Amino acid sequence: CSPGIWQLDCTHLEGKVILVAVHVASGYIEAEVIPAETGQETAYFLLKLAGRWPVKTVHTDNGSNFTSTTVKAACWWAGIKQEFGQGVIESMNKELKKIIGQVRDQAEHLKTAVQMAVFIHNKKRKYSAGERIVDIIATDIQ
Amino acid sequence: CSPGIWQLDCTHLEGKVILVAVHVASGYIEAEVIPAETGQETAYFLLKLAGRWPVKTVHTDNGSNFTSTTVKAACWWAGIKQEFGQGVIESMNKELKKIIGQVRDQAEHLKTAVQMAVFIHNKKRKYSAGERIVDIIATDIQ
Repeated sequence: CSPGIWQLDCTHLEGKVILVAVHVASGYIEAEVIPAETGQETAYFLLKLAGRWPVKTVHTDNGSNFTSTTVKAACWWAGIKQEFGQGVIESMNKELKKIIGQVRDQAEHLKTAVQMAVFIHNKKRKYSAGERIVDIIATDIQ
Repeated sequence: CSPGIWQLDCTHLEGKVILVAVHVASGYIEAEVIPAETGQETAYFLLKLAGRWPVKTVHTDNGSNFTSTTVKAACWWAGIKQEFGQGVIESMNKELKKIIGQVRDQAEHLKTAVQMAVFIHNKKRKYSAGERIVDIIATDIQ
């Protein structure tokens, strides 16, 4: 519920790798299709994420994905630390896969379908996650 | 000054292409290094952008970059239209190139340097652009 906590995980679909970042307090999602699970891709994603949102701590369900020199250097430079302290994260990753399946025919490539699904998830109201994160961040500014 | 207007342009550095999106009302920036200037890369970028921020209209200094079937299909699906209505956009693209030059040694690859520069630009206060965009968006929600 703290506004700087994000959850990062990878999932697999059609032989490809989808990196999914969830803003825990709001359920707002950022995702990316990457060619392979590598430290360089995780580091680049963290650096991008932290330049766009105030990323204070990152949690993950696979701690070993954060052990590479490259990843630690990105967290070091951006000032990110590892979160050492549930149902939100489960529901967001599972709803994402459902939406991807729904819009899969609308897109030539998986990566396009993934961004359509992120779009749909963040705008769908039940307020939307996208409205909740800006409200959470803007109120925290005060 | 309307909260849904973005400016998109490409610039070149070290033989590579940097796609820069500026939120006009705040000066908040999103950037990406792409391998080549193609409609597919512009479309993918727009789709990503619109899933993260409320993108209503897009302006550009090279109108021909928005003519491809691929790009129009992305704007169609995301509900984006073309803005047909100054000093902000100039200052943001020029300050970005300056910061890249400053942090260039800190990074192995240009794309890393670009994300460091985006990070620095959005956080630098003179409020920051990153604080201004969430304030602008959250107030507009009301």
